[PDB]
Amino acid sequence: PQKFAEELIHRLEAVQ
Amino acid sequence: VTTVVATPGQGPDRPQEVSYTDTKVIGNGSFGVVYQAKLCDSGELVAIKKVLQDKRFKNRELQIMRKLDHCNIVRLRYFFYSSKDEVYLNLVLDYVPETVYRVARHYSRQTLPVIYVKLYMYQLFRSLAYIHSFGICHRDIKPQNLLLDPDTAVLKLCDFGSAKQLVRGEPNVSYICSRYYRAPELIFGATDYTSSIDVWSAGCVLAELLLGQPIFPGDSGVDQLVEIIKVLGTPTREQIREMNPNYEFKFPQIKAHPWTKVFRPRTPPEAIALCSRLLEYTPTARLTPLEACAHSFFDELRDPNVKLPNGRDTPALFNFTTQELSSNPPLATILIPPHAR
Ligand SMILES: CC[C@]1(c2cccc(-c3c(F)cncc3OC)c2)C2=C(Nc3n[nH]cc31)[C@H](F)C(C)(C)C[C@H]2O
Repeated sequence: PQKFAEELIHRLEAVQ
Repeated sequence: VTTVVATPGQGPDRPQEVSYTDTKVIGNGSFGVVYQAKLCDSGELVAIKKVLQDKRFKNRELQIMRKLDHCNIVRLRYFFYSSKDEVYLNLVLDYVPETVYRVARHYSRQTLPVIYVKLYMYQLFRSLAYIHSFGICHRDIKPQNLLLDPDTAVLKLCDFGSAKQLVRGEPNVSYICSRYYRAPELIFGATDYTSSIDVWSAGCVLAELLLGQPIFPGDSGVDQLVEIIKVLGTPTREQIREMNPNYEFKFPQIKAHPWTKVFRPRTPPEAIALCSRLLEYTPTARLTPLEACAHSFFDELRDPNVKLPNGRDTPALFNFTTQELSSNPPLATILIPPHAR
């Protein structure tokens, strides 16, 4: 659960 | 000529000799083999799915298909067993010349006329309402599994090889569905999901038919959610809790793209309204399939003087059964127009 969230946060900032 | 002892899909176990010929491999994969063939006594083309079957238990796909009889689900005509020394189950299915995937691909090279978007989606929700009434979740809703008869505009759902009767308390695998059509709670790793994942997938199909291309074309698991977020915005903490409560983290706040700006400039407002009520983050907030059938996007289908572009009458659209209506019987007030009574 913790590994998925880290990558998701990362990919969202590239589009934010 | 190949002759086997085959059991009809419906009725009691009454095996009989069935002969078929002209067998050609159409598809291959981990599931098994899919053949096309012709029945000799009738000349009708059929499809045969061949899977390895263990003798110690019943095939889950077979037992599901044997309880299904609906105009918008591909019919199991027969099943028989065949073969070093392994025993294979063969599912004999009705042959439909076309799929939604192929038809949409042509337009992906312009847009499908919305009369057909109404027609195809309406029948898909009917098939989903029917199977969901048994507790059965298809779990692989995507255009490739939507058979089309171009002459009659009849749609048929097929490939029940991922299907399962979801029972509360028994967890299920989260890595299901094709990626473009996977519900966000599955991407979050939820194992207690419901049949509403099929409604999400059906929402993706509807949006794809309106857009001319998949709406969430993710390249991976995480990227699939990123594509969803770039359209719907970041899900709220309450929406995340509904999908999977085990994400207390804080994610970047991405603004939702305006729904009317997502689709083409003349997309009907009823179509955009239906999409937004299917592609909801909170699984319990999505429309049920029966509610989807009664949406105003399908009102033109209930018109007595509705005209199809092929010059034929519409297929069976209002022959609802008690089983199909069981989730919400009063919706028949809308679903069955006065001229169908
Ligand atoms: C013969 C299978 C098709 C089909 C399409 C999609 C999925 C399945 C399928 C299934 F039905 C059961 N299990 C697993 C499956 O996955 C492969 C079967 C078939 C023709 N039409 C059909 N009539 N009946 C079943 C089918 C179409 F015309 C083609 C030739 C263009 C594409 C071709 O695949």
